[PDB]
Amino acid sequence: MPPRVRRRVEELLRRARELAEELGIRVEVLEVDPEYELELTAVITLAILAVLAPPERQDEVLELLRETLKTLSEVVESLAVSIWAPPEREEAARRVERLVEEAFNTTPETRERARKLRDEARRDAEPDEVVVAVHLVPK
Amino acid sequence: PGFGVGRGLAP
Repeated sequence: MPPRVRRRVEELLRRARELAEELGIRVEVLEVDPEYELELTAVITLAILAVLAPPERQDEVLELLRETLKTLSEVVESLAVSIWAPPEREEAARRVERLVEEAFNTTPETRERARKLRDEARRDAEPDEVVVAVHLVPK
Repeated sequence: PGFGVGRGLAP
């Protein structure tokens, strides 16, 4: 909510969409609560980009996601991230999950409520697509 | 809901 937080997240998201096209990676935010569009969009885009980016380019994305999570830590009490990834991009998805847990201890319940929405998008997703579902509770 | 989902594809 703080306009400062919006400005930084909007900026981190704009860097995220720059890098995504620099790498040729496509993210489609299927669904998001409009009350928290920018927050969810930035986490979903960065988490997706970090799983799909080349390994040598992943730290810069992971760095962006760390910055986003630290800023969102002022407007988000807890955040959960659930990822499905192709076999060749599983460790990358683990680094995203570790980064979110370091920033917000994931906890089992909201981790499984996100996995459900993840699995709901997995029913329509392609076998080689990364699916990221995110749950947040505002401060 | 506080929920949001998206997906991604690599080049």
